[PDB]
Amino acid sequence: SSIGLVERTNAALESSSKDLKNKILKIKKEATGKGVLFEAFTGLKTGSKVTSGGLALREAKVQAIVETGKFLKIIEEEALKLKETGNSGQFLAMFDLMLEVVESLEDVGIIGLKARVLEESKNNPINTAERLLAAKAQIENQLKVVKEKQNIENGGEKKNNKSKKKK
Repeated sequence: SSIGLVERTNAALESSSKDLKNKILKIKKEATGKGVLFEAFTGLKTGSKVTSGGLALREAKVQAIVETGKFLKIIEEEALKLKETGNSGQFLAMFDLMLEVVESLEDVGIIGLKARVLEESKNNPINTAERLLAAKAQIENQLKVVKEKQNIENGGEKKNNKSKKKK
C-alpha cells in the first residue's frame, strides 16, 4: 500500500507547511521566558510599563522571519517541480499558501505588505509556473527588507496611535 512514501505524495507539502504558522508557538515562549506578559502589549497606558518588555520582545518578532526564510527555501524546490504539471489548480494553492504563512505572523505584531501582493495576481493572470517564480521573488525580496526595519523602528514597527494611516 506504501513504499516508505506518503499519501497524496509530499508534493503539495501543505502538510509540513501548516507546521510553519504553528511553529511560532515556540517563538512566543521566547519572550515569556524573560517574564514578559502578552497582555501588556500596547494600550495599558504603558505609563509604568515603559517598554518593560525590553529588547527581548522585539527580537522575537524577527526570530520568526528567520524561521520562515528556512521553510520558504524548501518550497522553492517544490514549486519548481510543478513546472511539468503546470496545473493551475495545484499552482493556485501555492499562491494562497506562501501568503497564508504570513497570516499567522500577525499574532506577533508582524504586518507585511502582503495585502498588497494580492493585487499582484489580480493584475497579472497567475496560472503557470515560470511566471509564478516572479511572484515569490517578491515575497523573499520583500521579507529581507522587513528585517532591516529593525534599524530604529519609528515607522513600520510599533505604529504610532496618532498615525491613523487610512487613505
